[PDB]
Amino acid sequence: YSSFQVMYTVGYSLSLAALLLALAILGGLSKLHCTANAIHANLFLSFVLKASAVLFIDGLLRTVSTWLSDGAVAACRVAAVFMQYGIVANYCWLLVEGLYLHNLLGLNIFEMLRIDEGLRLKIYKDYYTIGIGHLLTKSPSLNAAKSELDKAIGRNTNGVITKDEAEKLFNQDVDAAVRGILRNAKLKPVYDSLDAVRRAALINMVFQMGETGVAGFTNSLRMLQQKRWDEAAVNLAKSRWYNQTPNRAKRVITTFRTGTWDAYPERSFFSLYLGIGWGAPALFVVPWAVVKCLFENVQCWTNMGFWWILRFPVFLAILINFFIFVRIVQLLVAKLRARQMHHTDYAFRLAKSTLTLIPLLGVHFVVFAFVTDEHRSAKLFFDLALSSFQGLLVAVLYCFLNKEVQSELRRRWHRA
Ligand SMILES: COc1ccc2cc(-c3cc(-c4cc(Cl)cc(Cl)c4)nn3[C@@H](C)c3ccc(C(=O)NCCC(=O)O)cc3)ccc2c1
Ligand SMILES: CCCCCCCC/C=C\CCCCCCCC(=O)O
Ligand SMILES: CCCCCCCC/C=C\CCCCCCCC(=O)O
Ligand SMILES: CCCCCCCC/C=C\CCCCCCCC(=O)O
Repeated sequence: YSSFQVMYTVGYSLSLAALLLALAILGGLSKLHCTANAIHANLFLSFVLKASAVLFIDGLLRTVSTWLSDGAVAACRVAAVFMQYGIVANYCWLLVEGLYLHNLLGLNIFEMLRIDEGLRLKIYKDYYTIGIGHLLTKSPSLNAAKSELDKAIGRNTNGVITKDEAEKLFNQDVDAAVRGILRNAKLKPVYDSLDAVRRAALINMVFQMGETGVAGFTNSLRMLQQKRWDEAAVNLAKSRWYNQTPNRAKRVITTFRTGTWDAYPERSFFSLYLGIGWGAPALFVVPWAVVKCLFENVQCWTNMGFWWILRFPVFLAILINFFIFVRIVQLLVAKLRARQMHHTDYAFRLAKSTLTLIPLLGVHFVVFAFVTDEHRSAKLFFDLALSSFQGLLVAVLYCFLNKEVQSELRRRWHRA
């Protein structure tokens, strides 16, 4: 146990140093402020909580529990709760990581317009409109709109259509928008000198206000053509288009400003991530801390530390992760086959870390769960020794090896 104690001490302390360093890096570099890095930071924090609790409990008990004093039992129990909380939070944030990557892979111009326009199988005022944001006519007459709809679909729809017909209209409208940009003299050079995400951001506006409607922001076009994203964002915020549809304009403007899909899907969607990563563990850990304090309030509530009963929420988090994992793979090979992306892409590089971490941590937890119930000490010491380094592994995979992080570090180094 002496060697085992030394090994997990080195593992958790090294993990803690690396995690605090990674947190200082993500927090201190403003250009790295994306949703993915906020998720990584919260994951880092959960491991920081775990490692801090482990090192503290270890200092209090192994540097016994039958005769602990009033302050000792208190600090020890608080540390035990924080340890359990950190352990469940690890897997819940790995789950959030899988969710974010999965949603990121599904994002494109199609999904973006699909979020900003929705899908209405019946005609509605936006001007009469149906399907996914498809204009019918600006004429007040309802029959005049229904006529254009029935003519466009080639049948008596009576103002009601199917989803297949709607998306069929959708693909055409996207094609027409892109051709409208390419034919335009004042829009094409701007579109050519743009990354795929911002190109989609321009196509959004063309899909909403037509070709000439976006052509009318030439003073705002030259700015993003000059890569002055900030002032372009401000001037776009000043525009009448912002006053008419602020909620959509914010997402598009931030898509121009950040060059990321972070605006999508929706604002405060991150609160769900917070609820899963921090709240969900609280839902299971708090009541069981209550049961511990009420009925098993002995020693330090000290399975090698982790509470037995808490397996199952983690199991749940792992189970869901499995289905996410599979889906992600299916998207990846799809995007690679269609050449919609390649290995230098951010989604792929994120997948390199997340798709290793999910099976690694999941299989490790399942193995731990089976071994702890065998009533085996060798397998426990080995797996826990290696598991102590997991915070270091996460910090390395999500931060230190990250291309944007290293690029920013090289840039700040080169500026000097
Ligand atoms: C697309 O699907 C997937 C899924 C899993 C994948 C897993 C690996 C892989 C190969 C190896 C390995 C290990 C040894 Cl000892 C020797 C040799 Cl020769 C190779 N490690 N790993 C993992 C451990 C890994 C390595 C780097 C990064 C990274 O660089 N992240 C940061 C990227 C960034 O942000 O720029 C993240 C994981 C590679 C592609 C993958 C692709
Ligand atoms: C018990 C301690 C652990 C619980 C602490 C939880 C408190 C919230 C912590 C971090 C909040 C992170 C919010 C960051 C928003 C960034 C959004 C973005 O960049 O897209
Ligand atoms: C300081 C870097 C910036 C990031 C801030 C993250 C918030 C820090 C949260 C907890 C810090 C505790 C780490 C030290 C624990 C030591 C445990 C021990 O000495 O036994
Ligand atoms: C007792 C509760 C058990 C819960 C089990 C959960 C099983 C399903 C969990 C996650 C499923 C997510 C699959 C994502 C498919 C998205 C489709 C797409 O990518 O377009």
